[PDB]
Amino acid sequence: ETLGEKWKARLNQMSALEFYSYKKSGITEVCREEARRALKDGVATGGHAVSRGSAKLRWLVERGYLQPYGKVIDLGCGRGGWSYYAATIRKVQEVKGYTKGGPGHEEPVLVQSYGWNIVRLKSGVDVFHMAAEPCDTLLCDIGESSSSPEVEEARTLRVLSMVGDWLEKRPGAFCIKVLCPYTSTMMETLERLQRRYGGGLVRVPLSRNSTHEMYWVSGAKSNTIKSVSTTSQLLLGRMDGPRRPVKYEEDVNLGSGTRAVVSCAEAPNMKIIGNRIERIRSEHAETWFFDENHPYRTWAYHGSYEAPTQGSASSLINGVVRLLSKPWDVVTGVTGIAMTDTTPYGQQRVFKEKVDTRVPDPQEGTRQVMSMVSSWLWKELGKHKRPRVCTKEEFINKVRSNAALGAIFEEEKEWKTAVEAVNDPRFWALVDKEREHHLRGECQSCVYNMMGKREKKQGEFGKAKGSRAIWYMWLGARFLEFEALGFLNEDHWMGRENSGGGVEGLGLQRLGYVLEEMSRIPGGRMYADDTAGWDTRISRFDLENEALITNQMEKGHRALALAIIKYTYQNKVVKVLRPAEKGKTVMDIISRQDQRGSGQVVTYALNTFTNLVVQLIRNMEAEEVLEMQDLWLLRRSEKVTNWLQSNGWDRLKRMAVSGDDCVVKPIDDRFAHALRFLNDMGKVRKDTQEWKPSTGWDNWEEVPFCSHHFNKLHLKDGRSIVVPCRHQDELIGRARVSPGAGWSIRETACLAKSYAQMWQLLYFHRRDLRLMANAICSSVPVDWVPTGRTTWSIHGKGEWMTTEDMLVVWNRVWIEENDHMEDKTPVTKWTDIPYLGKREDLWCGSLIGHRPRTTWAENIKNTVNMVRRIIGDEEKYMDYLST
Ligand SMILES: Nc1ncnc2c1ncn2[C@@H]1O[C@H](CSCC[C@H](N)C(=O)O)[C@@H](O)[C@H]1O
Ligand SMILES: [Zn+2]
Ligand SMILES: [Zn+2]
Repeated sequence: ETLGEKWKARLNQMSALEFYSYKKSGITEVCREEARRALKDGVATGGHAVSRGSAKLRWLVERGYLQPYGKVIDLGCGRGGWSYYAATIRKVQEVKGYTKGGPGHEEPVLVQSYGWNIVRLKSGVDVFHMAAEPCDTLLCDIGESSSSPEVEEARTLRVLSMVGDWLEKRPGAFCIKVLCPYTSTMMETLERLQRRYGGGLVRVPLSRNSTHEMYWVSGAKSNTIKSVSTTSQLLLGRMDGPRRPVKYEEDVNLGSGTRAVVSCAEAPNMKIIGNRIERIRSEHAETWFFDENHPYRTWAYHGSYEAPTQGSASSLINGVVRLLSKPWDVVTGVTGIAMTDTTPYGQQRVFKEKVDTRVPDPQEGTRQVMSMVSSWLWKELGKHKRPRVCTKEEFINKVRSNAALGAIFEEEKEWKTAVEAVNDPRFWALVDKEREHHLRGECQSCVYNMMGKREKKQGEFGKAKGSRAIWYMWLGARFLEFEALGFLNEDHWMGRENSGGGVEGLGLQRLGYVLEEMSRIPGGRMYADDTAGWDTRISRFDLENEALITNQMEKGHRALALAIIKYTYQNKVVKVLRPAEKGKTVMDIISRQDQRGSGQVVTYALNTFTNLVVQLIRNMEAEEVLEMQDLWLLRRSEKVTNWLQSNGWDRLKRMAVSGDDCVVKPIDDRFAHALRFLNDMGKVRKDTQEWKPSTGWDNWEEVPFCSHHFNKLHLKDGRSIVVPCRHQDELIGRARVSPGAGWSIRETACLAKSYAQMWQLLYFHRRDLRLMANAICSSVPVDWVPTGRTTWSIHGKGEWMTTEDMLVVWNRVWIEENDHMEDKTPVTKWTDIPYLGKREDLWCGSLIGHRPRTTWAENIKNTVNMVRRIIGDEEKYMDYLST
């Protein structure tokens, strides 16, 4: 009927050679060879266009049909070349990109093109079910070419029926793909929408001649039929006669590096940290400079200089575990697990979103409630115990050789390992120097080093996930910390003994008993909700409440303590890695006055403390003691301590608090919706709607705490034991990974054994974990020593790191030292110990009953013998498998 529809009919009529002739005939294209090589490798610093679309947006804006600015939203970012070109534009200030990804379709690619620091991308989003947000510039490249116009219409109509919802929130500029603009209903609807919102339709000559695709843009204005018939006419004419010459152009070069951004950070207290700053400058005045392109909004930028790049993302596999776990090759939750990206790139692309936040400054009423609760808790904790100056002797008592230097200055660059330094009086001479400066009120050396952590974590986009930041200080400063405050860890101030709610020291064996005991106490449901990125949410006021313990010290101890707190905690100076433009890599120095780092000596202590403060506050709001205006200012202060000294311990012993994570059993269900003080402090609940009621639980076995939910089991004779559990796939994945680069197969086998005896010790109740662990200890020589680290949890002491037999260690930890089990009879054989319930083992990730696990289970000894052969025969193996 129409000039377009006939062209489509003809296009379908054709054959393959005519297809080829027409498709490329006489359009413009870009030199994409450079780019496709850079994509083959993934050279982020090249600064090349990740897709074709970057040119399409370039043409649209440089010709002047689009006026992009401010907050930009890319719908269907795909690779993200639209977003990546957006980043470059002078007036843009934030780029959000949404797409689907998953099986078959494109996932977002990550590069270091100019302004990448404002690019937040996400996948797994069927934007139809996503709500609208107020963008300044709206982009949508969502089309889906097909043969029949029947579908082109329907799909473009679905697209528009979606994007209207967004458009009615008045974007300053917009560009949306319109696949099918050539039919009756389409011309109609496009005319109506052009009337009701403006804009105009433009055809890009870069696009292939095989579709009628057009773009709907803000800056232009034109009648629909007129442009549609221009495109239809030219498309038709191009068909017959000569195959007209293609036009070559060069692809846009995006540049590289970061972009200048809103600097809304708090100004620094120059005389606390100035000594450290100007020391660093005096050291590196060779190449010292101030980069104008900084991606940091909340940190005070103090300068940068050239440095060498650190870490990598490469991830090695432990063939022992893998070849023993062939049937798990299909599950994504296992194969997708890999290393964390600890390059400056991978550090920063987590930093800029997770770490670069500034918390809502809580109101004076919540401020006063926090200081009150913290004062009461400092009183009640320091009743039995009292502080003390910790000694050099105890420091070297604790120390072992595998800790980190923190090599910052020249004077500290002598040693290589800890046990070497600790026995050299030069070290302690410098410690005494920094101490006698601290007592005078000047900080010279206590400076933070920072890099991303090496973790085994889920892969995102089918790629290495970004590394969360870890920052710690040089060892001497850690000694100052320890002598001042380390007594909190040493004397077990957070132990359940003294505290009641804390569990400082208790291993993963015992904690379930705490959960059951808590469950026997009557009340409402059990409520465990994880706080979103705890460390970054800590405010000045929380730190100043944690400094109140100094009330109970003596004057020397308080002098050193407050010195270290103020010049260290409440004013922090950091050295961080950033990747510069065109390859080179640099070090930046920044400061701030809130949050806490995971490399502080009393991280666990302080976190558990203020977390207890928060849980107390939430129980006060839940049980209606805190009224709704007391956020603003405190009415009847007294009635806080009236409650605390009536029920404070009574509620406290209904808590299990471990640093970041928490578990509570309140009196009634109102705790589920007493979120307002919780929100005011800035301690939001992770990835749940900020104001929605909390998901509680009834049966205590299904409570997750420190990534584990605990289950009770009766022995085959009669006694009862409590064991920790989690999802199998996580542990099999963790085992698969090899932390070290360039490691001989020996130490990878050592790791494999470490994991094996970890499973035997802890997750024996899992059929596949016991099976595979016995297979590992069998196929691995029982000679060799277990080395490496398994799961970073502090509640794993390291009890499986010895060639001792695991039956005896099992008896020791689960019976002989088992304080919650009276009957001391050590059971003599493995297969007496029961597995978990079949339905629950299936639920937590087991593959029992399925044919891969059957086939692999029957051929276990063939594979194990193959492992022995590949390692090297005539080494002392042992066949643990009996059954
Ligand atoms: N409704 C939807 N929401 C998000 N992504 C979608 C989608 N429908 C398709 N996609 C995926 O997202 C991509 C959109 S096209 C990619 C173009 C990209 N914006 C660029 O700058 O070059 C497609 O490859 C498709 O696989
Ligand atoms: Zn200092
Ligand atoms: Zn379980």
